[PDB]
Amino acid sequence: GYDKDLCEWSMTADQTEVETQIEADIMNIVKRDRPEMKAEVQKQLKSGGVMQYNYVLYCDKNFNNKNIIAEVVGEL
Amino acid sequence: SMAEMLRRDEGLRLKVYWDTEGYPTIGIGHLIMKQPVRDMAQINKVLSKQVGREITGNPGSITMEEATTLFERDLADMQRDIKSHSKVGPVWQAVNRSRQMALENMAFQMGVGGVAKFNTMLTAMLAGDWEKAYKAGRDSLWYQQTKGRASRVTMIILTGNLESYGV
Ligand SMILES: [Cl-]
Repeated sequence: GYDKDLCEWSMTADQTEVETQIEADIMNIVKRDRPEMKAEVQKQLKSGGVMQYNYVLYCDKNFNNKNIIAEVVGEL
Repeated sequence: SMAEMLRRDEGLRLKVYWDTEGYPTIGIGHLIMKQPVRDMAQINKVLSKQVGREITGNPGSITMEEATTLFERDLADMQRDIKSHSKVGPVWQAVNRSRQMALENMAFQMGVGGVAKFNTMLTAMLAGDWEKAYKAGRDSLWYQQTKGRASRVTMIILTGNLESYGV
C-alpha cells in the first residue's frame, strides 16, 4: 500500500521504531486472515529480516497489504 | 526492471539500518561494511566515500537520488561478477532474461559465490529441467530462511516469467 506519512517515515526513522510498526502491521493481518501462520511468520521475520517490507507496505500503491502474508512465507 | 524487483525484495531506506547479520545497510540493500559496526563516525566515513560526499547524521542519511546511484553501481558490480563466474556465468548466458533476473536477484542477496553453491539447481537450469531446478532451489536452507523471497525467485526459474512479481 501507499501511505504518505508512513512511506517517508519508514525510510528515515530509527530502525527499531520502524520494525516495531512493520511487525505489528504484518502480525495484525496474520491474525485476521491466517492466524495459524503466526509462528511461521515470526520465524521468517527473525531469520529473514523485517525492514525490507517497508516498501511494499507503505510506499507502493500497487501492492495490496492483504498479500503481505504470502510476501513473507511464500505463495498459498 | 531489476530496480523494481530489488526495491520490492530489499526495501528502501534513506537512513542506515542493520541487517540480520548486524551489518550497516542503506538504500536498496546497499551493504556499507561487512562488519558488525554500530559506530556512526566510522559508518558515515565509509558511506561518504561510497556516495561521494560527506554523510552526516546518527544514523547517517542519504537522498533518494543517492540511493538510486548506489543501487545502480551495486547492480552493475553484481552483473559484472555473475557473468564472469566460471560456474554461474555459463548458466546465466543460457537462460532467458526473466531467469537471468532470478539469478541476479539471488546474487544480490547472497553474493555470486552463494549462488555458485546451488550445484543441483544450476545443473538443472543448464539442462532446461525447470521442475528439478525449482525443487532444488526450494530444498535449500536459503528457502527455509527467506521463504517469501525464495518462493518468488524459484517461481521465475520454474515458469520462465515474472508473474510471481506481479508482471
Ligand atoms: Cl489489509
